[PDB]
Amino acid sequence: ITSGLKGLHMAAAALEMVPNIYGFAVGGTRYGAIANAIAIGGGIAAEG
Amino acid sequence: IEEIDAEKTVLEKSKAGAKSRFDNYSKLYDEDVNAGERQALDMRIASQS
Repeated sequence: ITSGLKGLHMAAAALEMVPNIYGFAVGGTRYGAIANAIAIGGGIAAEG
Repeated sequence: IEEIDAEKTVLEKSKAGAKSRFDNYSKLYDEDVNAGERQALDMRIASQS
């Protein structure tokens, strides 16, 4: 069930790249979702 | 004299029992760690890496 769950984190990290504030203020996206997901995957592999 | 032969038999039995203990402990001593125990040390050092 640890399942390579880092794939499931990287699903969220890839899903959060797009800018969400629209209208006048443009942007607002996270940029470091990717490396944060790689970090939590590197932790979860050690726990497994 | 027949009694003293039966006593030689009982010492044969005790000798065989001690011989079995000696060989079995010598086997578990010289085969010092298993494969899976070394695998456990491998998994820990993989986690450290």
